[PDB]
Amino acid sequence: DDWEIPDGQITVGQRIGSGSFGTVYKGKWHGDVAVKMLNVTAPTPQQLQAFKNEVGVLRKTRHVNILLFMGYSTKPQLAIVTQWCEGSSLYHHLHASETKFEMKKLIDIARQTARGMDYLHAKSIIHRDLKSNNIFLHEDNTVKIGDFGLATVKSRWSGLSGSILWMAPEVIRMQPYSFQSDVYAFGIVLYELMTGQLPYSNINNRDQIIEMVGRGSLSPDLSKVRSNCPKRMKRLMAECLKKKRDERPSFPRILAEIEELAREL
Amino acid sequence: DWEIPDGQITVGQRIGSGSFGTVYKGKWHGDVAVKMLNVTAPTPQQLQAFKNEVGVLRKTRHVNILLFMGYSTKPQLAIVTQWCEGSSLYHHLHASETKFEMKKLIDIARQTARGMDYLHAKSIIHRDLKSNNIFLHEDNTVKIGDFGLATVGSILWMAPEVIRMPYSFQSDVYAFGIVLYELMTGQLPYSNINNRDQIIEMVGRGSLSPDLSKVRSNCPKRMKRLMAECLKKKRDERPSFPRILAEIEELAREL
Ligand SMILES: Cc1ccc(NC(=O)c2ccnc(C(F)(F)F)c2)cc1-c1cc(OCCO)nc(N2CCOCC2)c1
Ligand SMILES: Cc1ccc(NC(=O)c2ccnc(C(F)(F)F)c2)cc1-c1cc(OCCO)nc(N2CCOCC2)c1
Repeated sequence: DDWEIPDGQITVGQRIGSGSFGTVYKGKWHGDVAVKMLNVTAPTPQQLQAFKNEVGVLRKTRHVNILLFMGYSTKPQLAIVTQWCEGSSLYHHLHASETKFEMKKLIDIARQTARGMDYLHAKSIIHRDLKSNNIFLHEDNTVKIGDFGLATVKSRWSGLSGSILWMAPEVIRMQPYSFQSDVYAFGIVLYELMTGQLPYSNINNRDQIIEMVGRGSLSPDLSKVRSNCPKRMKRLMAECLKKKRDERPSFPRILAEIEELAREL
Repeated sequence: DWEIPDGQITVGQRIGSGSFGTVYKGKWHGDVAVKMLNVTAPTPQQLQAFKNEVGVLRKTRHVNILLFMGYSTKPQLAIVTQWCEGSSLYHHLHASETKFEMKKLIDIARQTARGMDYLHAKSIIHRDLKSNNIFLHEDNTVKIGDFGLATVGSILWMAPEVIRMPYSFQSDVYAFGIVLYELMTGQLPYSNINNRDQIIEMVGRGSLSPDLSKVRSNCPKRMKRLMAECLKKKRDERPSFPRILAEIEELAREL
C-alpha cells in the first residue's frame, strides 16, 4: 500500500518531454521506467492536489491496456514513476508516420482501447482527455492508455486546443465530463482508425470547430470510412458520436460489440 | 479494495488443474487468467494461504511480474491475473526446440534479472524460480510468476542448502544461475544423471555440480563468470540481484 520510492534509487536519465507542470525523463529503477517530476521543489497547493489525484487514480488501475503505475517519490521533487514503453502514440502512427495498418490491426487497436476504457469506467474513473495521442502503441502492438499530456494544471482562478477534436458538444458548451463524454472521444478515435483521418479536415481553423460543434451545426463526415470498414463498426461509431449524452452506448456494450466483430475477423 | 464482485467474471476454458485448485481462462474487461479452489468451504490453511498469495501479489507492479488484477471470495476463493499468450521458457528451451539468438538469450536473462531484482526489493522470496515459471509473453517479454499447481518437480533449481532442508534471497539467486545455465547451454543441468534420487543426494553433499563447459561457444566470457558465481556452493559467495542486473545490462549494451 506504500508505493513510495525512497530518494536515491532512481537514476534520472535522458529527458524526453516537458511542458508546464512537470518534465518527463527516462529512468533506471529495476529496469527501464518513465519518471515525471515537477520542475520546482516548492509546489503550490493546486500542484500538490493534482499530484495526490494523479497518484490516487493511478494506484486504482491494474490492467494490461492501462499504463502501468509503479510508484511515486516526494523528495527532492514530487515525481511519478511508470513503466517504460517503446514505440509511439496512435496519433503519430496514423497522422505523422503514415503507418498503414491492416483492417485486422485497426479493429484490434480499437478492441484493446475499448478494454482499457471499459476497465476505467468500471473503476469509476473518467479519463477526461482520451485522444489518439494518449493511446500508446507499446511495441507497435499492445495498447497502453494513459494521460501523456504535460498540460498546465488548473490554478486557483482558471475557468485544450489539442483536444478539441475529441470534445463532446456538451463539453464544448461547458454549461461536463462524464462517462458519455469519454464515450464520445472514443468514437472520434474510432473515426481516426476507420477513416485514417482527423475529423474536420476541411475546416481551416479551430475556432470555427469550437463554436460550430458546440452549436450542433458540425459533425464528423462519416462517409470518409474506408470501404473495407465493417458495417457494424460504422453504426457503433455513429452511436458513440450522438449529440445527446444519454444516447451513446456504455463501454460494456461497446466492448462486447467489438469483441464479436473481432471473432468474425 | 481489489475485490471483484460475484458474477462479473465469465469462466471459460480450463487451462490446468491440481489437487486443490484449477485455473481457467476468463473474460473480465478483456482476457484474464483465473485460479480457483475446487471446494466452497475453505479451511483455515486455505483461507490464510489465499490471503498470503493475494498479499504478496498486491505488492507487485512491474512489467516482468505477472500482473495481479484482483480476487474474489464468492462462491470460490479466486485470484485474477492478466492473460499471457505463448508458453514458458522451459517449453521453448526443452520441448519446442526454439532456437533463440544469443542476443535474445541475454535479453531473457536481463528481463528475468529485472523481475527478480524487483521482487527482492519488495522483500519477496520467490522460492520456486525455474524456467517453467518464466513465461515468455508474446514470445518476447518475460513474465515471472508461480504457474505451478499443487497435485498430491523443482529439484534442478534447488541450492545445496535447500536440498539439504532454507529459503533466502541467495537460494533465489542460485535458481537464477541454473536458469542462466539453461539459456547459455540449451540443456537442463545433470543430463547424464539417470535418476533424481541421485541428484538430491549428490548435490546435497557437494559431490555434484553443473557442467559449466557445455556452454555454447558464443557465450560471453563475463556470462560464464556470473553463472558460476550464482551457483556458488557457499551461500555468502553468491551475488545479489542488484549487481547481477547491472552486469547483464552492461553486457547487453555491449552486445
Ligand atoms: C511518467 C508518467 C507518470 C504519470 C503519468 N500519468 C498518466 O498516465 C495518467 C494520468 C491521469 N489519468 C490516467 C488514467 F489513465 F488513469 F486515466 C493516467 C504519465 C507519465 C508519462 C508521460 C509521458 O509524456 C511523454 C509522452 O511521450 N510519457 C510517458 N512515457 C513515454 C513512452 O515510454 C514510457 C511512457 C509516461
Ligand atoms: C490465475 C492466477 C492467479 C494468481 C497467480 N499468482 C502468481 O502468479 C503469484 C503469486 C505470488 N507471487 C508471485 C510473484 F511472481 F510475484 F512472486 C506470483 C497465478 C495465476 C496463473 C496460474 C496459471 O497456471 C498455469 C497454467 O499453465 N496460469 C496463469 N496464466 C498462464 C497463461 O496465461 C496467463 C497466465 C496464471
